[PDB]
Amino acid sequence: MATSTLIKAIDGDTVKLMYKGQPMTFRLLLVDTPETKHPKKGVEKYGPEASAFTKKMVENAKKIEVEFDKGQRTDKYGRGLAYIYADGKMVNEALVRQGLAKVAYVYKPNNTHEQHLRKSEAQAKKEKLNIW
Amino acid sequence: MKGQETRGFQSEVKQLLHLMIHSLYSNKEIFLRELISNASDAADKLRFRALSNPDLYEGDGELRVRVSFDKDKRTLTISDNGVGMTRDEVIDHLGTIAKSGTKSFLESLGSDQAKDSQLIGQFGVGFYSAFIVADKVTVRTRAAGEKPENGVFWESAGEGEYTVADITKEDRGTEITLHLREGEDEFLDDWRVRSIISKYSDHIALPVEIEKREEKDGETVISWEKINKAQALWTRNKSEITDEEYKEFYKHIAHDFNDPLTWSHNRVEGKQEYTSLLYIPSQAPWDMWNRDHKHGLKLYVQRVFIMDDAEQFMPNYLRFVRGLIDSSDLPLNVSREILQDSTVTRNLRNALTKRVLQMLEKLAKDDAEKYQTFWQQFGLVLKEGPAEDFANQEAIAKLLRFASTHTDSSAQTVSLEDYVSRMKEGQEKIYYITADSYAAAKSSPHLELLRKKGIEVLLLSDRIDEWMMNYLTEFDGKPFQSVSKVDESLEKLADEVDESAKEAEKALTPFIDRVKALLGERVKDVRLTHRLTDTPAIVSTDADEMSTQMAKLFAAAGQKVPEVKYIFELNPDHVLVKRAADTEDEAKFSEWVELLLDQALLAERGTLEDPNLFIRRMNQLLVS
Amino acid sequence: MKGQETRGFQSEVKQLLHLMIHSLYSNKEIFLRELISNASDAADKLRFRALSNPDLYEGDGELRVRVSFDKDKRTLTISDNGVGMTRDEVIDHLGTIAKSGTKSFLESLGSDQAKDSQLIGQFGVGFYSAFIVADKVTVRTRAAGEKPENGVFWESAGEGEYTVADITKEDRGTEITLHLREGEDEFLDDWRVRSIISKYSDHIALPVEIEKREEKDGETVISWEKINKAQALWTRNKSEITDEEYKEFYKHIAHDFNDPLTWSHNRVEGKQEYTSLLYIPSQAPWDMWNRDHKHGLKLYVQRVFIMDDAEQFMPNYLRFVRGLIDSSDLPLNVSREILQDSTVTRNLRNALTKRVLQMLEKLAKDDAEKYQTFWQQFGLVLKEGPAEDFANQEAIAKLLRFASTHTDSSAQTVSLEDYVSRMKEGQEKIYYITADSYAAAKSSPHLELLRKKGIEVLLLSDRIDEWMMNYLTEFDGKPFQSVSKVDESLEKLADEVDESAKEAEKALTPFIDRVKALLGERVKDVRLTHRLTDTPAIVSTDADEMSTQMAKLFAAAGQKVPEVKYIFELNPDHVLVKRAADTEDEAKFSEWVELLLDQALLAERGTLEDPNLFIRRMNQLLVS
Repeated sequence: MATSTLIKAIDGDTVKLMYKGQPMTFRLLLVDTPETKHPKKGVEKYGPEASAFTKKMVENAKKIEVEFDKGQRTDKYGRGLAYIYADGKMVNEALVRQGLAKVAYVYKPNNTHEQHLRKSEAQAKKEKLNIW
Repeated sequence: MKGQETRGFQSEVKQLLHLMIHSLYSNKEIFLRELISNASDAADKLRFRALSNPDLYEGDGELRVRVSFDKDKRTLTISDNGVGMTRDEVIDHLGTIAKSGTKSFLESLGSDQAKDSQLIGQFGVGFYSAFIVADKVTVRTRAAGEKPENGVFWESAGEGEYTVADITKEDRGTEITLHLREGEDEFLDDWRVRSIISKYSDHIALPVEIEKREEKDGETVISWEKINKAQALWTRNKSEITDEEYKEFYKHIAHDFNDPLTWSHNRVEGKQEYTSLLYIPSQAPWDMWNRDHKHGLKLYVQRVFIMDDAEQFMPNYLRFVRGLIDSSDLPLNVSREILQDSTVTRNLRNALTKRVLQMLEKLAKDDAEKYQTFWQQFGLVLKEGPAEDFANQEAIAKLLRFASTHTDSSAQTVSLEDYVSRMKEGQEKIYYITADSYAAAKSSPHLELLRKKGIEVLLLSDRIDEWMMNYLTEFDGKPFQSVSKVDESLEKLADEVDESAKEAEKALTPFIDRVKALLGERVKDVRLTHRLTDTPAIVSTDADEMSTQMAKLFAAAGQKVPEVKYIFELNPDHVLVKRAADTEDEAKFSEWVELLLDQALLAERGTLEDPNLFIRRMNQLLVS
Repeated sequence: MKGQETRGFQSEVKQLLHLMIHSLYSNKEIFLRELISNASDAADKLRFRALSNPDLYEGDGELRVRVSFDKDKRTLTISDNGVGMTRDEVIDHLGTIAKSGTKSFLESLGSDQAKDSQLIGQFGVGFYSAFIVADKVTVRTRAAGEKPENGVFWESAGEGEYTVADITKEDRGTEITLHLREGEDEFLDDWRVRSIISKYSDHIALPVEIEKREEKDGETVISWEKINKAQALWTRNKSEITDEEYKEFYKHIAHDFNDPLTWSHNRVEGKQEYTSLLYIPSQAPWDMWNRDHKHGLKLYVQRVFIMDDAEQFMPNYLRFVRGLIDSSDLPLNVSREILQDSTVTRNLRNALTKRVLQMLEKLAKDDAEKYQTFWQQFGLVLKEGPAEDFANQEAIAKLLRFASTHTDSSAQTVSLEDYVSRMKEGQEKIYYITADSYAAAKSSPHLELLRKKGIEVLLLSDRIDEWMMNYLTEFDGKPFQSVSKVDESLEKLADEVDESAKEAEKALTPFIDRVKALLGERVKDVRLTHRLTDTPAIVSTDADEMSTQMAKLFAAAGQKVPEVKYIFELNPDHVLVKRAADTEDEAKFSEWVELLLDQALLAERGTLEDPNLFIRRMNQLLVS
């Protein structure tokens, strides 16, 4: 098929000439007649675009290498002694035991109960009699 | 009356499940066909091994395969006097067709039973097809020359098991009594067996004789009359050979059963006298990128077999070729190391290289649909062609097929030839858009410009097409037009910009100042121009990637060049910059601005100053 | 080594270029420093040779340097009674400062000629400084034990060339005759030269005599007056040494001309006789990350030079500490092996390291300025400290400085003790964060959660820190904690991951199948891991860049390697992957998966293969 013009053109952003391989295989095919080397380049036109909407996203943070500021300082003094030699005595992995990191979170609970009853006694009194 | 109402069959992957598609063949008799094809390769092994030990004949020189038939028990008995099969060739192969664990390469290490895919390509086809019409297949074989008591009994009714037992047979070769099902009497009727045998036996050199039994009172005359022409397909006259006898001979010599798209039966005499008969498969072999052969040519010297699947007669670029070659001049004592080292086989395979060229070029002009099948199976292989031989790259470029804008399909139906017919008046330049990914070819904006002016484009979207691009700078005296840059040719011509007018630029001026002082000296300059596209930010460059390749350019400061810091340009109208302009808040203002920055840098470098600056802002606007 | 063929002009600042600029020093007489420097070390090398054979004194028991001046001829001749310089020690030394081809370590292997820069650090400064006051420099040496006939000649006018030849010099030692420039007669005046002798020689061990001759009519009186005290700085009274002598003697033994931050002159007398003299440099030496030596101290035994660059007395922890140690206790015939293994020399190194502790811990309180300069140049290597010795871990943690969210500066000034005061109520845990680059990590706004909570977090952007911290699990009772991530990914055992277990995996198995078939071979393997996190997906690595730097890790294919194709593991629980699983549409399904692919890939590579595709995705989904 061919869409009117010819070209089923689609989305666009930028362009690059592909390359990664040049030394490969051995040598054995047809014959000697070496001449197919003559390239060309050129560009002079720009067209419009039809992409304009607004959808909604789902808010959540992002992890990676992290460093930054706050604005705070204070100090101490005590201890001080040194003797080592880079060899492999305390060259090993571990890091951390257990910690907090309890900054903030949004907890959503849900639970329901109606339930009812009725029950009552009655007051039954006794008759009295008097005489002269 | 029948009434073919509805259809539907879609199945791919795994050789065995693809075998079951043409197992039926609309014939059934494909079983007898393939059975004798193994008896031909048994006759081949025999005549090779006879060069090392003539005792194999056992005195009896009559090498033939005989088909006898019975109505009472309902048994079709095919018995050749070939090499037969040893205890090894039965247990270590027929057992590996049954339950063992060949899988696709091997169950355990993926190497030991690697060389069973070649063996299933031949014997595996005849196995299941036999059991389609046979209730029981009893194979009673014996290796020629080798001791009669090491003869092998084999029995199966089609289950994943085999009853193997050592028996005695003084007769050499293989004797297979297929107990056919009641109803399969056709393969036991004389006239039917005549037509069936001849159809394939004519491609076979080995005389396929039949039980012509006359069962008359007293005169029960058993005679064996050959139904085949009894002549090897390469040495007999091409006039006597029909097109199907070629297609059928392929299935034998390729250890396969598919229909070949085309072939080339040429004889060449002189100093190097050979008779060549090459073919083109309709399938991509399993072992195409494996260290074992599924390509190759069966070596015959002076009509005698030496070795099968010998890829030593064919360059690695021409690995798509399948067939054989009978050299009458080559040594009969020849081996695979002689074929790899000796100059005679180098000149011989180069003499076969041209037979490939004619066969492909013909198929290209004759039937481009069959050549399209070839190309989508063997494209990557022929892509090495223009990348090695750039001398004849124009000639190979006629064979080269690329995907183009002519369709939005990934089908490489359009040729450089097709494009020559598609060429516009004055067009000396074939427009190329290159990418190592199909979706990256479809990420090209230059397409819309070609769409408006009406000129055709190649969508290069393959891995090894970039290797041929190092050489394929011209075809047919016509250079290519590479989309390598967008340039300042449109400098003062930037008026055709939808509605990005001075009204917007009055509101841009505070935005310009804020962005230039936000970024500072990590960018050369932030210029607000009117590039439309779907890209909200794009950069301008002076020289080679601004200045990332030259002498003076690195003589500016040395470290990455200061000038190299690209000119940060934005589209005021595009919704990304427009939504960035809606946000005056510094935290999110810098979120958008520095995002669009490292986006544009990523376009003109592929690498960033800070990947994490970008990836924070990118994924954050996607998520929050 | 046999070099040649190396044509590549790319050298700037690195050692030699930085030397020439400050070898001027605005001083000129800096030449006279380096001349006597070479004369002192020469006589001290003769002391070393004398230990190996006393006959190498050539009959001279009194080793000293004698400056003489010819006012008329304008030639200043500084001739020492040192070892001199052997023929090869002239050619492969002065010749490599003029014309040879040393590159940096060696143009060929990058190892053999690595002891060129050791010589250029001192004699290359002396070379340039000489030709500032001198038109012509003519060197005439004769080495110790080598006969007068094997005297050596070297000559240069300051060009990129030299004249080496064999002459006769009956005197042993070195003779540097500088023909001064026309007008430079300043350094021909006796009173001038003697003032410049005392100014430098005062901090130098070698007696420096001057030619005091009375050349009157008929009267050729000749005498020599030593202007120098003729005693070593280290062996002379500490209070008799001035600050300027320490600073300039640093420059001598450091093969440099910059000022030291601080020093410590000590002597230890009694059972073990050794004088110690340590200096803290202001600038990181070039050898800081290089395989040849300038780290360590100069070994002297009883005011006799044994070897320079002796890092046997100082660990890699204190490799930057440059100075010297003289011992009248240790043997004269002490070996480089004895320096490593001997207990007496272990007590040397142990006391010296503890003496640098006393210097550093003082310097923190003495000048936080100079200590902050120190840590930002030298603290990278010092940071091995705790993570080699667990016994003193707390006491090394008292010397350890890191960065923290105290300030957005990359200056690592804040100690752990600081953090202990800086801890809040119920903030028992030391919050830390390791990173690849400070600028990269700083671009993350996630830390604003800790900002408003009012917690401070340790900023770590070193190389070796991630290893060191593995033992730095606790300081002052306060245990360290990673806020890198924690969630339900393990919660009880595995599957407690919201609810993404077997029920999810019923839909995830055909999902993995689709993705791996979609990408074909673009990726190694794709999994659905249940690491909840706030990131959509992550790629995993085997070694460096996955496999783009090792033997087997290149010997797989030979191109960019199949191993280097990253392992793509997504979280099926994440809302973006919920939407990617909700997508049945082919183009959008693949687009979501490949988005998270090139997302994680760009996080681990800093580079994309085809950027435009991934950019077009974010452009389209954000423009909508």
